[PDB]
Amino acid sequence: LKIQVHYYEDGNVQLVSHKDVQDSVTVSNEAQTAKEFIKIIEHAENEYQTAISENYQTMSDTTFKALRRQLPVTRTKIDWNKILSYKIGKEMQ
Amino acid sequence: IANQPVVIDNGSGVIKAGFAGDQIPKYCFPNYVGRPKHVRVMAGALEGDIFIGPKAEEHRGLLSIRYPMEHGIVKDWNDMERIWQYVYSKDQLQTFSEEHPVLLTEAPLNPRKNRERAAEVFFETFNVPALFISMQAVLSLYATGRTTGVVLDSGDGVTHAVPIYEGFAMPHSIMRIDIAGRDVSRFLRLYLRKEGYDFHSSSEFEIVKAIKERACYLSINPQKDETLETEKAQYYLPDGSTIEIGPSRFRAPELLFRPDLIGEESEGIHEVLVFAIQKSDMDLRRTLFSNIVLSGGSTLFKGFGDRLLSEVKKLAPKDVKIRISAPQERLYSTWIGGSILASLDTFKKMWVSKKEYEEDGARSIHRKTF
Amino acid sequence: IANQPVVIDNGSGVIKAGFAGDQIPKYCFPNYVGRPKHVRVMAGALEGDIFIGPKAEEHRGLLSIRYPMEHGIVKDWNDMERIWQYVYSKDQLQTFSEEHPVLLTEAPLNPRKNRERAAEVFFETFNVPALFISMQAVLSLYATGRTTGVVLDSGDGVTHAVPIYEGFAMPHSIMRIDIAGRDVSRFLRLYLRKEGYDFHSSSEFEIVKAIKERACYLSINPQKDETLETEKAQYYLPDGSTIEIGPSRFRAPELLFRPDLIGEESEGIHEVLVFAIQKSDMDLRRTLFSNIVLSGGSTLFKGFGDRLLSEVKKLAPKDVKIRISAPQERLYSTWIGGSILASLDTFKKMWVSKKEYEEDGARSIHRKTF
Ligand SMILES: Nc1ncnc2c1ncn2[C@@H]1O[C@H](COP(=O)(O)OP(=O)(O)O)[C@@H](O)[C@H]1O
Ligand SMILES: Nc1ncnc2c1ncn2[C@@H]1O[C@H](COP(=O)(O)OP(=O)(O)O)[C@@H](O)[C@H]1O
Repeated sequence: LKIQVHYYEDGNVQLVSHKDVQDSVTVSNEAQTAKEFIKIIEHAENEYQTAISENYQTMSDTTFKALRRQLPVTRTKIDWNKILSYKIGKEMQ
Repeated sequence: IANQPVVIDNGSGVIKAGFAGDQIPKYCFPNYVGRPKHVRVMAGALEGDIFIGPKAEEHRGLLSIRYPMEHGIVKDWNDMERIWQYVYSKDQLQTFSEEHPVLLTEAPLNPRKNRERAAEVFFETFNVPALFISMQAVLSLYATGRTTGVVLDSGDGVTHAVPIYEGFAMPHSIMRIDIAGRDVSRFLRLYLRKEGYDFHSSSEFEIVKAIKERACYLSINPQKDETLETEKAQYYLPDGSTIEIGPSRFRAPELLFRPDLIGEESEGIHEVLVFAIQKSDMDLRRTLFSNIVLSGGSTLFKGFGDRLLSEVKKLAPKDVKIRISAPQERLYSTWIGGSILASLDTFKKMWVSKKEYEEDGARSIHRKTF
Repeated sequence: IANQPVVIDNGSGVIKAGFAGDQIPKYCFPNYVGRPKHVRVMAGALEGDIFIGPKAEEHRGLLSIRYPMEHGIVKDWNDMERIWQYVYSKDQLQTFSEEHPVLLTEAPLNPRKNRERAAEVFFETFNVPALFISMQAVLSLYATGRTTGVVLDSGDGVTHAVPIYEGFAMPHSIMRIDIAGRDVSRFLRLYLRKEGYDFHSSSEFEIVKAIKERACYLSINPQKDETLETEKAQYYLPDGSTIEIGPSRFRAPELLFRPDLIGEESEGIHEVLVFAIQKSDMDLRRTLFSNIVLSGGSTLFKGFGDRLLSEVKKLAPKDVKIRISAPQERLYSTWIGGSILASLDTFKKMWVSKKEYEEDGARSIHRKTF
């Protein structure tokens, strides 16, 4: 299920993915299993696109904050004045 | 000169005071204000009408003692100065404000008018040149050595479950519902009203608090132990008489976890702390589930923390590492933690100097306290 | 069905309801669940006790009022059904579900589960034969008559910028945040918690929300108006209790622009709106610049849209003609459009019949919603 998204304005977005899948349908007849095989492809497409849609949210928070946090651990504010003042926590922490 | 600083722990029920470096605040007495009752005509009595310590404990029912700090709200400012003066006296400090630095304590959500009012005291009436004031929870962290812990104090009318991480209490997660054993003992006086006894005098109520701190505990089973018939243990009256106890010793502290008994829309310390847990990093919660920092004087009951453990079990899910870290010298743990903090040398900056206070006062504090 | 169609203005903070043709919702009372606080003793004490409306506003101090629509999502489902029965009662509807056509409205980015559960109510408990769950932003466009507009709601637990095109928004360029004046006013109370005001009841907090709607605004200059010292204008409670206001009135709504005051993983609803507009074509963005629609109730602050204008000027590029429509029934704009669409008899195809539910449940709604 090869993908090649190429957005580039103000930050390159060269998104590429796929979905290596292998199913095994039974061949009875042409028109009988034709739509069945297409249905398998269809569901893998719908499912993977759905998975990617969910991946937007899960990566949006999980992957993001996992690599670069959104807010700090306290999530409040970073005041470097008080941070440099007294050596704000390297004493015990 | 920055002499030996004085770690002054302003605990809700009991205020503590002593020089840093020490392990015991040699000058302690509870947090009260004692004015007399009668009029001494003949001599042989003390003078001043503000009797603290051995005078107060001596002339308990002779003095109509009162309490300034009301859930962290103190109003006897002038008399507070006299209390400090009583400590400043030959009895306790024997020194001057200018001579020795002062490490005073605080609680969250306090009105800056009162905080800066205290600065007016120690910089105008008293003239402390090196005064720094801060929370007591961090002091308890110095005592435990832990840095990522949820501190909940237990005084007489103050209970703030503050979750701290590496010495950085998340204000969005800080919980301050300062109410404790004050009204619990008052409700126990209501039990005595439902037994025929009044303790309307503070000293009369002091005995109630003495037995409260003495003959009370936490029956982990709330309604199970509540519905069972008590034995009504006859406890000695100070004169020499004796009176029963009943469920009160465990029934009255149920109000701490069940605030609806007094009719208060609260949730019980444990749930409030779980709410503080909810406002943090999920992974840090597991540490904090095991980083149970106990603090305050009211953490002295049988099955206290264990009933609290049952609360956590009703709150926390499975496979959650729970670990109580109870201290022993609870109120002094914060005092010794202040002795640790005041011993720091980088510590000289954020304390408002006398000239610093002369500069702006209010905003100089605002910016130096934040 | 040949009856006047019911319009349901699903307001987060203040929910409303009404019919077709009308311009103001026929029956208005906010979204809340007022549970009791005491036990009946005297014959005359009402029963059911989970009262709404006159009894609620009347006996605020006697009803433990809670809120189901948390984050714009109802949690007290069954109770909200009964609130609709309260509407179905002699007070508001005086009719049945099966009689009048009904029209439900919605916010963007809503979970399907809520819509499904609502349909369960609508066709199982309630049995409306003519009903469909519509949107809210397009209804405000019906009110304005505009086509390519950005709709910004302003409730209590929901905030969404909906870039619409002729009443058909890009269901992707829309942004939605579930927070407004609820916790903002709670944070304002938190400002007062510092200065001693932790008056915890929701009805007690309803007064704080009356101040939110009354004594609050948005100062365009952030630090130039916040860091300075105010005059602290006073407020008087239902009895007339003197309480100063101060800077808090504009300090607290900065949370909507600076989520760091609460630590929310948002980035200022203004920037989120900018991003909602920026998820479309530049010329389409121009059309949206020309049509900026406001909804909800929190759009009633001084310097609200003005500070928003300043933020857009400091963030959006040049030539952005910020044409913000400022109507008055921003709360009812969604209701107005619901009455407009309710007047549109084309809804036959747009609705979901009872048998349509019998054959599809909510799948029919999900196939027809946009
Ligand atoms: N054994 C005890 N049982 C109950 N409460 C106690 C006991 N010992 C001390 N306390 C409470 O703690 C108060 C003093 O603690 P305090 O210094 O006020 O703690 P905090 O700093 O937590 O406010 C006393 O007034 C009392 O109510
Ligand atoms: N005059 C006002 N000033 C400021 N805020 C207001 C005013 N009137 C209402 N609000 C806010 O709008 C909210 C009403 O919610 P509502 O807008 O009905 O939700 P929705 O956005 O879903 O319609 C209230 O909670 C209140 O905080």
